[PDB]
Amino acid sequence: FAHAFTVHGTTVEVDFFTAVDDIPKENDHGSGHMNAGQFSAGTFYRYANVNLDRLVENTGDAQTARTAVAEFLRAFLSTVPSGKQNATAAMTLPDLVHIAVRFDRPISFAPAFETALYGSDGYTLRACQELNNYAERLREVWPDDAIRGYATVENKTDLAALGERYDSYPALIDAMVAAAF
Amino acid sequence: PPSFDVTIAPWLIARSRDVLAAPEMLGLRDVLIRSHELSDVEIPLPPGAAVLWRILALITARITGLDQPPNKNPKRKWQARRSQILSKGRLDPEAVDAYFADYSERFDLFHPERPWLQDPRLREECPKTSGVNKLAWGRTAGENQVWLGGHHHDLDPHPLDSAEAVWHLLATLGYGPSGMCTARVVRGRSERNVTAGPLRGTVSYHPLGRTLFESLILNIPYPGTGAADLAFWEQPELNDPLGLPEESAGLAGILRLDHFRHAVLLHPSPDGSHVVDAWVTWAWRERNISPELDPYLIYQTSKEGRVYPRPAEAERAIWRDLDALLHYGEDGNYRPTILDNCTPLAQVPQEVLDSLRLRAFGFDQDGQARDKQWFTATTPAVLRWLADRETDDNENARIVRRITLARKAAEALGRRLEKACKEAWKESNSGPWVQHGMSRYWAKAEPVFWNIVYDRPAQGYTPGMAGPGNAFNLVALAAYDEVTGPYCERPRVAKVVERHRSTLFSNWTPK
Amino acid sequence: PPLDLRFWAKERGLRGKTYPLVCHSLDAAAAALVLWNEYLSPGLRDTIASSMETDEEHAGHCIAFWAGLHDIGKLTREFQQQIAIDLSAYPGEELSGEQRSHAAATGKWLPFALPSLGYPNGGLVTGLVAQMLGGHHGTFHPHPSFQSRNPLAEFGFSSPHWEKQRHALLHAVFDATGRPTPPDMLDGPTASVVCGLVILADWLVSQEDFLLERLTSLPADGSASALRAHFETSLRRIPSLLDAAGLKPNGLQASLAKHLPCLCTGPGLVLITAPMGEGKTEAAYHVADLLGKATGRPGRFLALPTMATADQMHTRLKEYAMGRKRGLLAPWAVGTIDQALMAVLRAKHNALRLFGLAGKVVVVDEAHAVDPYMQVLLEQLLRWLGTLDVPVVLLSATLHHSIANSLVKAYLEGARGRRWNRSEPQPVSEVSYPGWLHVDARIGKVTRSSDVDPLPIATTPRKPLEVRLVDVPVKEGALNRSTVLAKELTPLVKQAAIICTTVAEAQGVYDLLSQWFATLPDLYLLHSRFPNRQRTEITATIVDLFGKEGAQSGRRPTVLVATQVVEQSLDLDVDLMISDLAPVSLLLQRAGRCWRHEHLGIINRPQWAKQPELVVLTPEQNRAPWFPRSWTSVYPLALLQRTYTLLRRRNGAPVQIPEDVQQLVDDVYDDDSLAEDLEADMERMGEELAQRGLARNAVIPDPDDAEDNLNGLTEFATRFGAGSVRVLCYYVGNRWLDPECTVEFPEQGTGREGRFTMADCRDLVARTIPVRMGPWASQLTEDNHPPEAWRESFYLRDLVLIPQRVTDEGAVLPTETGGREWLLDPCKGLIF
Ligand SMILES: [Fe+3]
Ligand SMILES: [Fe+3]
Repeated sequence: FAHAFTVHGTTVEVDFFTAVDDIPKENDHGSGHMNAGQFSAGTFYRYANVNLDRLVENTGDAQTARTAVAEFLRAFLSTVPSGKQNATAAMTLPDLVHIAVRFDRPISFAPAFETALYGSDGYTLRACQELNNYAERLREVWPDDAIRGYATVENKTDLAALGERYDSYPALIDAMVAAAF
Repeated sequence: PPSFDVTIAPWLIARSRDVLAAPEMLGLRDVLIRSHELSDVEIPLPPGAAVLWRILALITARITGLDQPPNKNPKRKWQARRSQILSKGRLDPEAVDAYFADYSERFDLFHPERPWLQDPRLREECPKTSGVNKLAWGRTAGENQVWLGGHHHDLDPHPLDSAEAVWHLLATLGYGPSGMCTARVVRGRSERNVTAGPLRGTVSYHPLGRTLFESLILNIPYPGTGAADLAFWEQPELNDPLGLPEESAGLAGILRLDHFRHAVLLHPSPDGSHVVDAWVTWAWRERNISPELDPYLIYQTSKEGRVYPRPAEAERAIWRDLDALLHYGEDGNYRPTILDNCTPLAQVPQEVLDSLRLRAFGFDQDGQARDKQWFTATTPAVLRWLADRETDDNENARIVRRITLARKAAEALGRRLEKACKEAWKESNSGPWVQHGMSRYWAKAEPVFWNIVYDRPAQGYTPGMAGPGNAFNLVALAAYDEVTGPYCERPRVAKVVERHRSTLFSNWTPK
Repeated sequence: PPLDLRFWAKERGLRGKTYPLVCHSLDAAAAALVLWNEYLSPGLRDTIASSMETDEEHAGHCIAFWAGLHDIGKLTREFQQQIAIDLSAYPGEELSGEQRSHAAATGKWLPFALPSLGYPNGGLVTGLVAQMLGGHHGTFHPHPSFQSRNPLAEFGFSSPHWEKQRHALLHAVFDATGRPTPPDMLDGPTASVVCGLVILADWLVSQEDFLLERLTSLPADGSASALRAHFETSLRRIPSLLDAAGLKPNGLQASLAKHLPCLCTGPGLVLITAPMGEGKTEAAYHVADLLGKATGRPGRFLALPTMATADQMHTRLKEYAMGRKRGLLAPWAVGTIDQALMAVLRAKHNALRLFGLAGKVVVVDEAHAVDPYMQVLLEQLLRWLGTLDVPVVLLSATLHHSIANSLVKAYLEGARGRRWNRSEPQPVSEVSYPGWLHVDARIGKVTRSSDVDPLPIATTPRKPLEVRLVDVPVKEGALNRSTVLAKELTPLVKQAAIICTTVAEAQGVYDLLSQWFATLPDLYLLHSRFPNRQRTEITATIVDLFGKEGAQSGRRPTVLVATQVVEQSLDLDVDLMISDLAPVSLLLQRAGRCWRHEHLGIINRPQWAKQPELVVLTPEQNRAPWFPRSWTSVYPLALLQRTYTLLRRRNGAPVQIPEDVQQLVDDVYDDDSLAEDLEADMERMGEELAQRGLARNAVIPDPDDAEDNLNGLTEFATRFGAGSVRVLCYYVGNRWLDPECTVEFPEQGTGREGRFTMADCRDLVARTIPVRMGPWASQLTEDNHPPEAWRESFYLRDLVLIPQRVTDEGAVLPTETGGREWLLDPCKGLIF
């Protein structure tokens, strides 16, 4: 499992907050407790690998293994941590999902996001087409017969290097887990 | 019967001054006798090394140093004498066997009667066994959680090699937690509590040279003239758990080897090369501070008159061998007495001094029972290489002047930054910033040091000038400014943080 | 090279004028010489000259040149560049920022330049002298440790211009001093005392005017002629500042004065143990001064653990014969024990005071009221003095064998310059009372009264004292004095000393007896915490009542409630005295007053008193004993338990003084049967050894441990935490010194620039009161802090202000200070 870092430089921002007591004395505005809580927003990139090779062994029934990896992928996209969500509801779904089945070695696309992205515009489309570009040069420099598929919540661009654009996350997961053996 | 004597059994990793290939295990007598042939000896645990080097120095001082001053201008004459033993070059084998002849029966770890620095009476009189886990360091004890240092579930106790047993044993007998150990029933009296280790949470400074021999005799602190005493394994009669521990002005009472605050025991296996169970508990219950303060440590005075050792700091080990460089300086009250009586010229060494190197064994810990980290620190021989390679007197002196300068000022701003963060956080609320500030400060400021030693263009200041050129001061401004940057937004924190931030600007000698 | 005169040596308060460095070096050396002839004693000069294998002529010459070099380190660039001075003449040696002090600069440069003058390169003499004068500001620096074969340049001395000038200055003061020879050897102590000498001369000529004074005939050049002249004019008149600054016998006396003149061959120490008020002073200065002549140093010094004894015997004992740390610098000086003991305390500028004690055969008092901490501190101190070949004398009451043994043992160790081994037999394992003890340095034989004189020594005769333990009921942990009051104090109304444990039953028993006193003997209070003046009037009206003039005047009475102040040299003789349980030693001191001067026998008191009877209050059983929490919070539980158990087996028998009880104060420390509580016994023993250990880690090393090196002489505002401090209680509201808001509490006094006159010292000191160290000291406030203008006086810094608030009409209010409220009433004194 890899750490999830932003695709563009984001600085923390101080959220000045205060607690207000409901029992007022004859000197009002004596709020409960002044304080400052730091928050930050941004478009995170995430990555993870599942080695069924040295996996299925420890288990057996390729069908049970198949169920475990399929529910794993669905949980990887579905879940979102539970940190301060009750105060900042940040439940979301990935704007781009790329599952690839490689028969030689796992590979991450983190260096694609090495040069930070400057903004004032959105970051999802730029990140999508830039991940595509990196997949293209890396694919044409380390040629390999692997399987690639991806879903996206934006029909503007066409991502060639990412494989065959499936229609939805669960369809992508089903066709990829099936294509995995 | 199972038996294991440190005399001939190999438990010390030793390597010669030769090729430096395939080092191997040696016993105590064997590494001592042929020390002249061996470069150095070591054991993986720096605590165990900090006590091992103390018993080695005490032995070499039992025979070589003679550990007894004469009486005609004693100190001086003593320095002369040891300078003569150094001039000879090595150890006398009949002296080694002459010293074990008096104690050939003492060094067995598993001796059925009066073992080596253990309490035989503690075999019985203890209801439960402390377990090997508590004896081994970095191993999960009964209350600890089984996550780190390899799982050890209080059960299936992986038996330890007798070597590892004397390492962890010698270390625990030194550094030791304080509180709630195995209970003992002394004279019908039971008292479940224990005191802390004598060296707990302190960095030790041991000088080391080319050959192990000169290192041993250089690690000999001037035996305070007084009632000649003996180490722990020489005492003819076993100590009394109650009562005040014997007092000792001699070196055996200043190297902390006369009486220990703990009492461990090893339960031998039938094979004789493995430990299966152990006992760790209080050996002395009445407090006693050791007179004639430890020459290895660095001591600093607080208010009210108490003198205490400067505690260790993992933050200083963020860069390798940081304290090792104390051979430069020196430094303002920050210097062990052993160095102050063996490294300078007021002694009589002639050419081994021109190759002397410092080493430091540090194990930061809380003073009660919680441990954080260990680390060793051997000075970089490259700093000697630079001074020798040029063969120019004025440049040989300008280089060392540049290292001395950069080191002194480096630590100066380190402590100035510590008080800066302590006052900044302690005044902001009317701390947690010291850890981050210091860690990032040394981690970041050491590549600058190596940048200044090779007179390469460093941040802030370009090569060519006299000293450090006031550069890591700017590094301290960087670390301090970023560790507290996101929190100095509102004017309160801003003005306090700034008011304490206007100190780093000194010394700050301009161009 | 022609020497320049632009370099400075003094800049503070010169109104824009600069003082040449060379003139300061020279006049400093002159001060060293003139003090080496007029100030120092011939015997101490014999000691130092002997230890350095040289003679007075060349030794004095050497140290004079050394004093002339004390500030040579000032020829750096960061030192003169402090103010606008043109440095473009000689380039090089740019600013590095090492923050070195001029003292450090000299201490690091001297070991490598003077070898051209003859000192052995890398030797020991040049090292000890180098660091010796290099630490002329109170803190000694380590010996130069270098890793480069060009040490001069690695320390930052690379410009040949600068080095050529400092070599020029070196040679200039070298021929100016007469070019002395190199001493073949030196040892630590010698370097320490002579270091005190050099810093003394420096601070000496250092003072302001001076400076302005001779600031008229400045040298026009640096030739040998002009410098010889200036140096020769300081030699003309340096003593100006010197004088301007102020720098029927009893058996015992007859036996010491009789046989001791044969044993007085040289340096040693005399421990004298005589009864209270018997006149041990006469034998103390008699033998002390005869022995002072034997060693050849006129001035002396007495350390007393009080304040009024100094102001009383200062004059009482004088007609028959100014800043901090310079008090000991006077030839005749006597003060407390703290400033003298502090000489061996690990503090800055210790060599100065140590030098002050080097010239005087010191005498000390009350070594019985000295806890193991203070005992080991002064112990090592006298060990050092030991290696400094200075004889000493001690006055004390009865002392256990451990005390005498350890002290004479320490001094003997200083004589031999090493401490005993495994088999060395103790020198004092038996001591009599009254009994003297004399030990010599070069011989080491210890002699006592019993050796030559088998016949006992006579003293003041008296009737054997009797002690009777009475059963006192316990209420709420405290004691019910009522019972004893109505049991033994009944025949007094038809016709007294009450000693308490602490303030609880001091103001407690005094109030508990004030009601009684309202019925109406007389009930007057005199105790630990009263205004010095108030208890000076009470003590006057008591020393004249129950003392010398009590019997001698004739108006003897027809009740005294006090604290352990009776412990210190009071004149008292009562028939009825009632005190609490306490150490056998304390019973000895306090009880050394029962029928004190029956010798005179001129007081006719009723038949009621016919036997000397002391009553010891104590709690009873409810199998080992137990005592109140407040009594044993200041005393040892096991000790008090031994006192109880020992007094029980007496079967109410008399105890003779001074013969039977001394073997009981020794016995209590000898047999363990007096205490069955092993936990408490080894508890107080544990903490006494732990306190002594807590002491030996904050004191200077041993005589030889610091012989080759003097760095271990300063590892760094500390003081001592046991056990009394002088306090000042001012009234605030406005600041006024009297309860009637008349005399304002001054911010500063009557003197030049607010300088405090000696009479200001006697007044402000005449306004103090002694408070003991307590948990309130841990929590000190701002009002307790004295202003900066007051700290530069020695007798006034250790005086914290305890404010109190008086109202508009004059009512005094107990003001809180450190968790407790203090109230100065004219009857019970300070209340907290
Ligand atoms: Fe000076
Ligand atoms: Fe000076």
